[PDB]
Amino acid sequence: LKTDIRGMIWRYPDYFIVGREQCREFARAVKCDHPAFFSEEAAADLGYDALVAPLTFVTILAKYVQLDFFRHVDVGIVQVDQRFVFHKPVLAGDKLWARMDIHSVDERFGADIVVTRNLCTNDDGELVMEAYTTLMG
Amino acid sequence: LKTDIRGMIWRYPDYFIVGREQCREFARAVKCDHPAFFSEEAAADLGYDALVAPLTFVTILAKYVQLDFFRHVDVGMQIVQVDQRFVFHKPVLAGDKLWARMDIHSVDDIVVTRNLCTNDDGELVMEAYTTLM
Amino acid sequence: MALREFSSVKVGDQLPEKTYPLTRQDLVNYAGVSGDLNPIHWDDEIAKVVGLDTAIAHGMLTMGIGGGYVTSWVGDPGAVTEYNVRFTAVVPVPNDGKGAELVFNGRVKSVDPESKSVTIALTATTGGKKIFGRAIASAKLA
Amino acid sequence: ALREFSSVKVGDQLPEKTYPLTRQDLVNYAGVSGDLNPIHWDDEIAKVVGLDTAIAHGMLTMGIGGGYVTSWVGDPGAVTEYNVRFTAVVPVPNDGKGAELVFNGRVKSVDPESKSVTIALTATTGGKKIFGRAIASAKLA
Repeated sequence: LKTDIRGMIWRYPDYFIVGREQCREFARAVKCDHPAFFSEEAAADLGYDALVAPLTFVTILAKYVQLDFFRHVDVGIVQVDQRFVFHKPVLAGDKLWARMDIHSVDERFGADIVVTRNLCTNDDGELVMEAYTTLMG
Repeated sequence: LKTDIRGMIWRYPDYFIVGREQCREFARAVKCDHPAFFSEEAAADLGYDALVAPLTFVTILAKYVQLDFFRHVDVGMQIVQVDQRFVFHKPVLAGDKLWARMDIHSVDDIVVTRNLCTNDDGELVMEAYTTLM
Repeated sequence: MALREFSSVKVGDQLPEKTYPLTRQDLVNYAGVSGDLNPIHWDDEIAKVVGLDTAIAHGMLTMGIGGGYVTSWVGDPGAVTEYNVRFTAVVPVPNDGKGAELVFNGRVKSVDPESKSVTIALTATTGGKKIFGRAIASAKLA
Repeated sequence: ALREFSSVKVGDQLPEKTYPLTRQDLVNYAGVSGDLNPIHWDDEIAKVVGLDTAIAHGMLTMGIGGGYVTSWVGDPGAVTEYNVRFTAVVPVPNDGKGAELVFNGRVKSVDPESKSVTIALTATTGGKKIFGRAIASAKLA
C-alpha cells in the first residue's frame, strides 16, 4: 500500500457546477438520445425544471477529487468496478460538493485493491449521489 | 457562389450558457495560466463576480450556429477557415446566458459570417467574424 | 417518451436489443470530453507496449452508453436509482473506417412492489465476448 | 492585475514565450471543442491531403495566443478585440516530443482618450510564421 490510507475522508475544496452545454455534449458523447438529456421542455414534461445530466456525468467530479487526493498522499492502475446511487436526480445548474472516503483497502493475490466512495451533496447539505469506484494495482 | 446568400440571417433557436467547469477545461486546453480563468477570487480582484471565459471560448457557440446553418443550406462547390475575429463589448463570464445571431456578412470562394451575441437584456456582448475559403 | 408504467412490467421480460456503433473518432471525442487522455484509447503503438492488439474504448465510455440504453427503456433519466458495472473485457476499436460494435441486452431480474422499483441485469458483448460482469440498473416506475 | 496605461509606450515588446504542443493536446482539444476533424489526430488522413503529420487546430493556436495576450494585459476582461489571420499549419508529430509555438508581440499604438493599446502578435513553429495579421486590443488601467 506504501501509505496506510484506510478511513481517510478527503473533502474537495471546490464546488462543481453541473453545466448545461457540457452535459449535452457528454450525452451525445455517450450516444444517449432521450430528449430529457437535451431539451428543457422534455425535462419539464417529466417534472424537472432543468435538464437531466447523463447518468455517468459525475465521473468528472469523482476524478477531480481522486486526483487531488493522490496528488496529496503518496501511494505509488485499472478501474474494475463502477457504481452510482442516485438519491436525487442531478440536473444542469446543480451545485455539488464532493467528498471522497476510502471505503476499503486490500491486497488480494498480487497487488492492491482500493475502493473509493465519492459522496456528492448540494448547497443545502442533502445527499444527491454516491459513487463507488474500485481501483486495482 | 451558386445562389447568392448575401445578408441571410440565421437565428439560433437556443440560448447558450457559459459553463464554469467547461471554461476551466477549455482554458487549460489552450494553455492559459491567468488565475482569473480558473478562480473566482482572482476574478474578484479584477472586478468580476464570476471567472472570465477564455477569449476564444465562444468558438464553441459560433460553430454550433455555423454548422446548423451550413448543414441546412449547402451551396458553393474542402473549406478552410482563414481568419477569426472577436469583438468584446462586455466581459464574457461563466454563467452568462447568450443568444446567437449569424448573418452572411460578405461573399467573394470567400464568405465571412458575423455572429452577434446578446444577453437576456438584449445588449450586445460580443461579435465574432470567421472567414472561410 | 414518458415514464414506463410499473403495472405493465413482469420479471423475466426482455428488453429490446440495441446495437451501438463506435469508431476511433468516438474514442478521441470521449477522451477530451471526459478528461481521460490515456493514450491506450487512441494510439495503437501504446496499445502494443502493454499487450493489446489496438486502442480500446474507455470503460466509462462503454458504461456511459449503457446508461443511454437503460434510460430509453425506462423512459426517464430521473427515475434511475442505481447503475453498477464490473469491467471484465476490453473493447477494441480498430481505426479501420468502420470500428467496432457493442450489442446491449437486458432482462428484468427483480421487482419490489412496495417502492415500484425494478432491477434489470444487463449484458453487453463485442464480437460475442462479454465486456461486463455484474451489471445492473434500477429505477422507480410510474 | 491590470497593466497601467501610463507604463506602456509604443514599441514596447512583450516577453517571448514558448509553448510545447503534443498529440495528446490535439486529441484533448478536439473533444473539448467538438471539432473532431481527423486531420488533427490521424496521420493517414493528413497524408491523404498532402501533409506530413496531423496538425494543430487553428483555433487551438489562436486560443494559446489569447492566453499569451492575457498574461501581458493582466486581465482577460480588459481585452476588447482579438483578430488573427491563419497562414500556416502547425505539424505536431506523435514522437514523444511534438511541436513548439513561439509567441511574440509589440505595442503598435496607444490612445490616451480611451486608455486603449493595440498589440501586434507573431507566432512561429520552427521559425516559420503561422499567422498573418494578428492583433489584440485592450483597455488598460
